[PDB]
Amino acid sequence: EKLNAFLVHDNVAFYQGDVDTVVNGVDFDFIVNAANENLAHGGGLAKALDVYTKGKLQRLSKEHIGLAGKVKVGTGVMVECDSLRIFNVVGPRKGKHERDLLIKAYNTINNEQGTPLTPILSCGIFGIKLETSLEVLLDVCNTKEVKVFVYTDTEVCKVKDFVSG
Repeated sequence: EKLNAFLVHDNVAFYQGDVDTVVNGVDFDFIVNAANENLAHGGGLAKALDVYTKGKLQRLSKEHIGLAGKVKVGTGVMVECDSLRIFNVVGPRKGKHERDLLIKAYNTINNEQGTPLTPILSCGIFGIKLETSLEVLLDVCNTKEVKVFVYTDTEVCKVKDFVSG
């Protein structure tokens, strides 16, 4: 792959980039979308993925939602957008049962066949601390190779500090 990982920790490798950068720079089988229950890709990573796919992600998501209804928290829906397979995983919001649902969401990713390229779930609007989510990620995803990406230099620093500090 063209993009070098900034850190490899046993079976987990960490990358920095926007969607263009990681999709074109990293060798993976599917990319994880940090989706909401409506698969309504209105902001953040989900918007950037839809933009990358020229709206195909949102159209196929709409077709799924129209038939199946809302996606359950902790579960995923795979959508194939030309050569890019996008696994839409719904992480929990901050709240009492957040850990159990993060464990479920990360197991969903870990159990889906192939090498994932995944964000750290439930950051940003969902309100869960990066390091809290990352701990669950590393605890669950402890066998097959899993690739993790972040966007900003501050996120990179927090990852390095958590794992290596």
